[PDB]
Amino acid sequence: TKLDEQFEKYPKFEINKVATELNRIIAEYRNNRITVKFRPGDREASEELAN
Amino acid sequence: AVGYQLLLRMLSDYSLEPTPQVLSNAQRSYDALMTDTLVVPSMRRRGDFPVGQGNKYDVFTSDRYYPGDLPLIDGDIPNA
Repeated sequence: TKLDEQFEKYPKFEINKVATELNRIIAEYRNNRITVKFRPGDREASEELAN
Repeated sequence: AVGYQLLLRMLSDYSLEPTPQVLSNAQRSYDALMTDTLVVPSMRRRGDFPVGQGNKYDVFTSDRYYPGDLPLIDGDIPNA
């Protein structure tokens, strides 16, 4: 506001409290990573193919 | 209203004294005058007050908050 012919601004404080759960989820993922796995079939030589 | 106010402000010239009935009439007329010219400013919002997420704002329209005054920036006069 003008506030006697100036433009002093409103104070705007931040207390971030919503990132804790997101960091928890990210840590949960990075603790147990996953990767594509190929499973064999009912054949005589499918195990070598999967390997 | 105007006549009674003028009478009140001018009666002292002839050295008399107003009577309570005339005073009451003047007050009533002045009240009737003042009733017709009210203001009721109806104060606005603040300016940093967030607007709800239910109003469905957009990026290029801004209005994440109620509109307010905005600073003036000049690069020639070092006010800072």
